[PDB]
Amino acid sequence: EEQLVESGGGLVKPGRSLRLSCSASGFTLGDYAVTWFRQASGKEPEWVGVIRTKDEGGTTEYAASVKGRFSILRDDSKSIAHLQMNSLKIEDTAVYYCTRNGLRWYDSSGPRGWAFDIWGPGTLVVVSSASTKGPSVFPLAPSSKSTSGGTAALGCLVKDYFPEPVTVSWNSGALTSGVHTFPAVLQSSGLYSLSSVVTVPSSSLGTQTYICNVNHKPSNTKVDKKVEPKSC
Amino acid sequence: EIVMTQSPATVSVSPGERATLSCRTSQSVSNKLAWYQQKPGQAPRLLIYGASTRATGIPARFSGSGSGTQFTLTISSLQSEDFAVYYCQQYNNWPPWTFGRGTKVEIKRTVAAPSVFIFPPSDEQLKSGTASVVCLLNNFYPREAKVQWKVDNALQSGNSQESVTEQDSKDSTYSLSSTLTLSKADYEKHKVYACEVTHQGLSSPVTKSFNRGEC
Repeated sequence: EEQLVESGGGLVKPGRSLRLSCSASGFTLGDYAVTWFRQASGKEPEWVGVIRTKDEGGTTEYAASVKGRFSILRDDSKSIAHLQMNSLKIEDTAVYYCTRNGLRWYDSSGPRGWAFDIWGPGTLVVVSSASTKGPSVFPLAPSSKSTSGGTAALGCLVKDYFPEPVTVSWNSGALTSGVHTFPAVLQSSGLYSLSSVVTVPSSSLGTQTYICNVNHKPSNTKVDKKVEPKSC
Repeated sequence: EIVMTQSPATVSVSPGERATLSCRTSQSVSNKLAWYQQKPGQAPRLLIYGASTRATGIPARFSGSGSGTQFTLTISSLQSEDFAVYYCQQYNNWPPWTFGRGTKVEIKRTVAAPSVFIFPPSDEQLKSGTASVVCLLNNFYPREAKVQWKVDNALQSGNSQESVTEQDSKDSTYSLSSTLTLSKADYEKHKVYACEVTHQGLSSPVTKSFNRGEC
């Protein structure tokens, strides 16, 4: 099964640089143009740049907003490509994608168009002068106050971190049913805060271990907090 | 250049009914038109190419049609998993790397009252000087809801924040999280912490509360 994965996003200061990587598995990346997109603020994907195949000269083109600052490289032997970002600006903050152009057509004049049939999951790049800060993780304890009809709710409060994102899973990923991880909200402190909750049978609170696995890569924070029933 | 215009920006279709999305190109692109689906927290996925050809592993209830400048994505018997933003993209005229602004499909399901849960602050947090009280509205529909924080029956104003999930991929509901935040000192000055929830699915407002030092 063919797939792409971006890596390397994180916090970077204005004027600094950052390298993203795009890794292909299950196909020969060198058969394809690698096109970089970015997406912010709930808008549509936006073209960043492309590098053509070796066959087409292996050359690059860039959006006007990044020309002169970004550069694309590819290593066909390892089915990988990179986006090198120099002189970063706050407006560069976005989720970056790489894509393969599996669909192509040509006439006598050359390429006419592409469609992008594989995308990576994305990697978030945050350009800010604010300093990174790991979250505090507090349990949201289940109690008669969070139980409804034989169902109980419990969770984790991930408070006061910067920048996005944090990931949250339950029991190392074995618990997925009934989980709601909420979008982070930006507090007036400029720090983020989010909650993750899961509903389970009341009858399991006395016997089943529930641990939320919180990961905040920008700050090298990993937390696995066990959530303990309260008795009220 | 070739501009993609997508209409409407938002569409609300009941489950199992038919969704119709419009893409219009500022000039003719023949049938070189692709549709993409982007679900919350995910990359886009290729849906249709050639205006009417479904990608690998795309269910049959998705279909596209049109040529020239008017194109249509149709989703028959809409499923809860179809909640996403949908993008069109022409590739008849170089370059191909432009998308329209997208159409969001939201699922108009039946009314669902929320389940309401309350969480007291943790000892860990309180020792550090702060108390976050969290109120949970789980799996309701429609999205509008009123969350009312009361402390010793005093309606609270200006000290809470909330966020809402995207419409759930399995049952098309929303869940809502409201955090009330106080200093330890203010927290320890009062007894009853309550949230009051009003929603279209509730025949009367629902209250969950606790007394500090009870949990």
